Amino acid sequence: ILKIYENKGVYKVVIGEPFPPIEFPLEQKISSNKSLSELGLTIVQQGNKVIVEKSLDLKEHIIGLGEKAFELDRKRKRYVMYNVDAGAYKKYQDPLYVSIPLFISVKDGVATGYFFNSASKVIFDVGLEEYDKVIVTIPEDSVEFYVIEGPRIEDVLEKYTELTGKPFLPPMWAFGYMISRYSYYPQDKVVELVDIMQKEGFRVAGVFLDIHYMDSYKLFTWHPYRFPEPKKLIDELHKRNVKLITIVDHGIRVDQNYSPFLSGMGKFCEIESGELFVGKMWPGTTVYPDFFREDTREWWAGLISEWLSQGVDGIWLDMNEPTDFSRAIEIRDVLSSLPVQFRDDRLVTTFPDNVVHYLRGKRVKHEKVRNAYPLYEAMATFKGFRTSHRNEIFILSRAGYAGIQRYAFIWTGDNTPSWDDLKLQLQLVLGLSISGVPFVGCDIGGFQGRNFAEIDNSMDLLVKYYALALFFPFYRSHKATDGIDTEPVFLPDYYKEKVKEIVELRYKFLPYIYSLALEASEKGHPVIRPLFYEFQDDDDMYRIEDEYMVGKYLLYAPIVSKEESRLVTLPRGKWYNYWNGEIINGKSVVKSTHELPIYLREGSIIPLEGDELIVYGETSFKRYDNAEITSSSNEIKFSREIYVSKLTITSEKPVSKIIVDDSKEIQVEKTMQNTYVAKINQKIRGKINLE
Amino acid sequence: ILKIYENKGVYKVVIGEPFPPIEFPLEQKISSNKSLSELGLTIVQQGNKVIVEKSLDLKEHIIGLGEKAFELDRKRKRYVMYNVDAGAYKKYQDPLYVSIPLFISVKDGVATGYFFNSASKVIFDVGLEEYDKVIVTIPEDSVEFYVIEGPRIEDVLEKYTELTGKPFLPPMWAFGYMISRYSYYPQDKVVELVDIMQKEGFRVAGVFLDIHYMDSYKLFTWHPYRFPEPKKLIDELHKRNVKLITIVDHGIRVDQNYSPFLSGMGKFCEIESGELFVGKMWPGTTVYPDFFREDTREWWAGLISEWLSQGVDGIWLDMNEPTDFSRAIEIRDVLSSLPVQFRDDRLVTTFPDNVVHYLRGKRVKHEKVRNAYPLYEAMATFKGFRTSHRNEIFILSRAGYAGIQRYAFIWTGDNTPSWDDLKLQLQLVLGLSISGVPFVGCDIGGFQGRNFAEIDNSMDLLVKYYALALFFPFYRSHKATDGIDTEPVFLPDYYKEKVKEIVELRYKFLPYIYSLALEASEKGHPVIRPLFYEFQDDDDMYRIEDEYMVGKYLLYAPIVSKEESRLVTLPRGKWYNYWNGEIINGKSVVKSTHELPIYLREGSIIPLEGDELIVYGETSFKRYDNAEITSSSNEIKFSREIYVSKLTITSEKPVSKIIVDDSKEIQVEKTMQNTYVAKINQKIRGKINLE
Amino acid sequence: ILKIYENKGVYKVVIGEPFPPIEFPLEQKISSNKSLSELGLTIVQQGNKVIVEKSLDLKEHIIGLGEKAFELDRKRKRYVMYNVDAGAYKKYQDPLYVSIPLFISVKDGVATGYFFNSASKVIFDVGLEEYDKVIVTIPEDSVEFYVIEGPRIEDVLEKYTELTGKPFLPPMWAFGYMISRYSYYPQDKVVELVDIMQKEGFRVAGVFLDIHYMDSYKLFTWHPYRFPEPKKLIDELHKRNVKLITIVDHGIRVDQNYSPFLSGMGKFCEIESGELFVGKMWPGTTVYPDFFREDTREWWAGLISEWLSQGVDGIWLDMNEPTDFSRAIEIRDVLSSLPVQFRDD
Repeated sequence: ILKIYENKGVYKVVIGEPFPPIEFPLEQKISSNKSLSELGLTIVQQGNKVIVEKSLDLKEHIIGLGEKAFELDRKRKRYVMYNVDAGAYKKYQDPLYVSIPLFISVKDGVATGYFFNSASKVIFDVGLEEYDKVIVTIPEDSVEFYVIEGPRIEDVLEKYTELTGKPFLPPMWAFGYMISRYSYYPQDKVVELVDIMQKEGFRVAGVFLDIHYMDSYKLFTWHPYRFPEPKKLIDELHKRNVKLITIVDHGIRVDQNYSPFLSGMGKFCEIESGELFVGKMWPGTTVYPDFFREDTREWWAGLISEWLSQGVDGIWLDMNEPTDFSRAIEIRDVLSSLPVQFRDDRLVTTFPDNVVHYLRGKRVKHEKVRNAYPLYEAMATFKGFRTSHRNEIFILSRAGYAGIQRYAFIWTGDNTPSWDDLKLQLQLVLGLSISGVPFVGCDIGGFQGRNFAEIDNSMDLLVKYYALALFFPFYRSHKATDGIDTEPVFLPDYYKEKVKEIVELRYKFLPYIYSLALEASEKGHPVIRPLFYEFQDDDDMYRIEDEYMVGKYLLYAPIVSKEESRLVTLPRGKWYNYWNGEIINGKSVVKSTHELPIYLREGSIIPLEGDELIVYGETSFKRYDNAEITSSSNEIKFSREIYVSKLTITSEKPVSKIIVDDSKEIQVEKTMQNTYVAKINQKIRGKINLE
Repeated sequence: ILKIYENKGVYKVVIGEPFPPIEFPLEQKISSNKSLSELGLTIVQQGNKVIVEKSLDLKEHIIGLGEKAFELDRKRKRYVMYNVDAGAYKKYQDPLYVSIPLFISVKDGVATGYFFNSASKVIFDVGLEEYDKVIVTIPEDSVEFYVIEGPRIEDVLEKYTELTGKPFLPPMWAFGYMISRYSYYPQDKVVELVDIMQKEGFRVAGVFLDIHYMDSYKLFTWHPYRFPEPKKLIDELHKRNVKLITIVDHGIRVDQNYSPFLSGMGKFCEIESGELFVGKMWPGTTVYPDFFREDTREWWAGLISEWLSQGVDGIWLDMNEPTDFSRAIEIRDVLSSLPVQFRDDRLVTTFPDNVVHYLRGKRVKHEKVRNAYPLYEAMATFKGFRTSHRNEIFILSRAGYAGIQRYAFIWTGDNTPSWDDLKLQLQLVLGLSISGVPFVGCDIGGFQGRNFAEIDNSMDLLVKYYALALFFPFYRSHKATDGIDTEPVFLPDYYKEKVKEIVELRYKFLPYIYSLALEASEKGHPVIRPLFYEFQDDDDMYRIEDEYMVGKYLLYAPIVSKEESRLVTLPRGKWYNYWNGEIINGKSVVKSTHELPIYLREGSIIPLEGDELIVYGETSFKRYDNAEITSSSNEIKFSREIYVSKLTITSEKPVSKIIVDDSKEIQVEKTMQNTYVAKINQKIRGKINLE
Repeated sequence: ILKIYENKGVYKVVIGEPFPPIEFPLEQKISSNKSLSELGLTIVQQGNKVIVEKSLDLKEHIIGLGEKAFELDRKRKRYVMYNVDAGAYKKYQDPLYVSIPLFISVKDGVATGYFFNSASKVIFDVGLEEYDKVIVTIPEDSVEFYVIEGPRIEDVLEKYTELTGKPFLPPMWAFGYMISRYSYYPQDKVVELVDIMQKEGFRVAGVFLDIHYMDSYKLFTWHPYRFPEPKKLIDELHKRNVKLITIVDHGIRVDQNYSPFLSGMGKFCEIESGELFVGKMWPGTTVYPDFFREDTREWWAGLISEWLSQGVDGIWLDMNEPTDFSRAIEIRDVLSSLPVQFRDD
């Protein structure tokens, strides 16, 4: 059986009788006229497997697949989609924590998307098995996938987001500077550190509490000695306008007197033979919630809601691949004596094969729906915020699947501090971003501490991390237990000042970043983007990976080496050097002039902290507070009255004066080449004219 | 800290501040005038260990230690007391399922007992480390042991039994012929087999239902297909006057919808770190009841009581060493693939070292109290019978500790059919018997089926098993799943008739056996006894192991070889050949005359089936129904009026007539040498005279 | 039984009845009016172990611990003090060759020292187990440690040095440019190299001779073919004003005709059961001097003295962790043929 449904440039191809890990609504199920051959696809059904083939041309680009430790153009590699605890991952390691079975093809400048809605171990052989083919193997007898027409990459993502879910809109503080560690404690130390940070000028949005805050790693408990007074801790942080985010794993301790274990009974994962799936995790012997069940989701939402009611501001979901250590520990117990070195097979940390779940009333094998586990956990956790009537929602997840963007931010896990990691992190967050997950980031400074030689803890590298993630949506510093203290307040003045200036610059651009976040939640456009996203028709762009676009207007080329300057590749069009005012013509390579290489595209409007505003060329932009700004000839229109402090206009033609609402004239000042400034400091009814 | 108490030939030596696995009430608490020196003991306290030394003379005998696969005189061996699933045990394998830390020394004809009340891994080095010493090592810093004065071995056992508990008095049917298998099913087959057995003349007292009757090995459940109508089965069997005994393991399946798991929550064993101890047993992933706790014992008694209420007549406790297979399975998973062979270390089936229990409110390590686990399980099960107001109690246990005789019968586990096993089983049951556990037996025909070459399933060997256990308290035929069918009804007429006659002979002696059972429950005297028990002053007796005494009057020398006759060693005194009537002088060796070599001691009274009575010499005997019979010069007195059918008097001097109550007279018919019979068939108010 | 003594800013804390690896004489003792709580310490005695705790503030610095492949400020790491042959060590590898159980705390600009006089496998958990604590675990039931007041770091070191011993004053040439290799030989090549070095303007203070100079790695012997005339070599070096330093390991070859083995008999290390501890080192099967004994030390001093009398200027003690390879070799013999990779423990 083969059915093809069409609507809005999205074709739903159904092979056999699929049982999706999650059902995505289609607001118009119209049988399509186009056939597989007109779609350029070949399909084969074999021993409980479905193979989908597509040709691959020499100049064709393949992007997506989410979190991959590889170049953005995915050709010449066989990818595996299977959520796994990657440990201290290195480049070219696969698979990782997140699985987004979506890839976009750009041929002759036209983009087309392919989304396979299966959470099983899907294989994407991109021109490896057959140099001229993309072969997708789904380890199931049935499957549903979608062909998403473009022609722009942005067009594919809008439709994809429409299909799987728009990103939730988080609070502005979720994009602030977060400090974290594994872990901060006891409670008095948490407050002491926050005080020193603030006293030295660092604006801290929130602090993350890792597993040391729990009582014997038991979820929803406070360590009796380190955190005897949770209320005191909470009020002190809130008193300092600092949010508190607490980590929450997925393992429930098999403890006779542990409430969650007793109340969750009946809603835990089982194994083929009917018993509970008992494994090993932080709290020791543990069982896991079967988040695929509606009731398990309701139970979890309740615990979360109750947990949030103490004043906790956010939830950090970890180890939710889902991960289990019983197999690893079993091996370590039997061969512990032997003086031999074990191989590091990460797949050993996934759930065993005999584990089963109940999806929509049906009993299914874990291997068929594994990757959607974190999605359902996030869903239940999001539901927990609703149950608490909490409008400001903040959820961080390590693992994910298509649709995860509806409920959480995703960070790249346990990275290793090193110069090469700077480039790796950029590929990771951009891969995730181009795959439908907009709110992403990495651990600034790297997670790994000092448990192995290949770790670089130099301070100038640390500064480069802060600078690298300058525009990442999620900006958090996190470090392992045995790692050196990486909080800015512990750095020599020389380095401390640099971090301080970088963080201040981030807050200065927060308004723009947040506006892009609103755009993401409304249209599904990613916040940070690889250059080929805005210039998909230029093949060169698919090889540029140490540069990224922030929204549609800002190009950032972070310095990812020890050099003092770097070569910057500029796409077609004109670009304005943010720091010295120079305007360069696109499709060229130039040398960076500042430590933070920022360029504005001709046709930009950028809202800055303190009601500042930068305008260059003609375009239209919607600020996060709903205020729309439009620039044309020599006029800047406002959808509604708004305050404007400092206005910066970049222009090749001189600007002698501006006129507010036809009457008042404000003094213009040339601050540098092509740069004109006007100190307005007043509300504007609806427009400004340039002369 | 050394303290010695005393009360009527029982010295209680306390080293340090002991925390016994179970507390044994000592009548008084009188202090002793004796010192260790006077008691012939040396004591040392070291690294959490207590070493107790005693000298050992060349002619000194050491007996006891319970279930040991060794000669009855224990010298020249280092014994370990640690309950363990022995698997397919062979001779000289140690340790086994039961641990009774009691040994009796017989020096210069005088017996003295030594009981160390510790359920930890106690070591009894009997003249091995030091040829002239008995060294006992208790792996604890404190300990309480008792020195029990004799001078007769029977004296020691009475005091010992007084201390640890008198054996319960079971119903007479508990000593009948029991058929069992692993397993009988479905329910219709159980009834069909019982019918054939009865139709062919075999009087079956009860049938045992092994684990196949359960639903997925879940305790207290019936297999929906094999036993869909258990109530019907129980009536079908009860209608035929056949008892039903069901096996009950100690593992509770970790199942979300399994009632016992949910109701037992809070009462299961834990590990050092606080989580539940999750292991592996028949039902798969399992937890175990912490029987050391008072509340757990109540909970268990409730389930048992409820289980007994359907009409189940007896409980068979198995795998209660306690045994666990998680370690073994862990090894098999990690090294399964290797073409390498594994060593059979039985200790791998015991509970792990991190398991803890709550004894009398105190948290203790499993290794300190392990051996008492089965004792507390039996205790709770016995309590379950009381809760059901069930007066006829029947409990079979595989493992045990001192005091187990208060609650259950013990059978020797998984023996292997073979000619050598005949001698082994005799040492096992006699060792248990001389150690305070009177109601014992072995699997007639051997448990092991055909899973390995060294198994002998010949029919004449099977017949020898039936004959060997002729007088054992517990008489049950049990066989493994893949073993040939061993029920008598499946044997060729030649062999079937032999088994039939042996079973009929057992029922003929049941009255005597049961009277000895009453004596056991009242005075703690064992039913079957090694020869040295009645003749402890003759060194020769400690080397005789293929002969045993049934009570004080009957000597049985079973044929444990293929021969047609054997050499029989007779102790001091005169002995009457039960089959040919010949009388022989003790302290001699004679050849057997019948297939079942039975001899009556001068001074015997033996009640037989159908009110028959055998009298030889002068003695006093208490029948199970309380009627006391006494024989003197030429008179047989009765404590109360009782019916008497056939009376047999063995005498070297002729007996022409007997006189009932100084009135009526009955003629005597000499049936064979020294044998005179009188068909009385009438009640006797109080006496019979011989002339 | 925990007591505290005092003397010129040095608090000696005694837990139980310690048997120090070496005794450091503390002159005018006298019991202290100070308490542990005042001293800011917590002490626990358990299963043959002593745990000493101190709080650790956010701005507090911890330095010391000797030879550690880590940042100078030691916070956030659990250190092990156990001399070990580190092999081709990399950064963040622990432990290494040297064990100095001393750490200095600098809080509010004030320094205080803590010296635990135990040569056992001492653990220094510096804000790792507990973020706000420094936990020191000594695998012994008794122990003596010292709290050394500053307030300057230099003050702490002066007192510490006063306690454990002042550094000896070596000759000025010991700080000159030394050339070495594993190894330089035969003897003519040693002189040739020194000549070229001097001719090209390099002022060489001394040359080190590694194990290739010995006869089959036997201590206090000269290789019969590589070094047939050691006297001539020493004279040539001295004529050129170059010192000669020779390496000396700690392994004595179990050789029936090897003098040091025969003369050292009675002074070697043993094992619990009473036999000699026979191991493996450069010369093959070897025994080791029990330097903890006075007679062994005297015997060794004699061999050294005799060795120095030929004109050797310095001694280079190597592999003295002490190191032994019998366990490693045992593993390599049993799993030699197995096509697997051994972990480097």
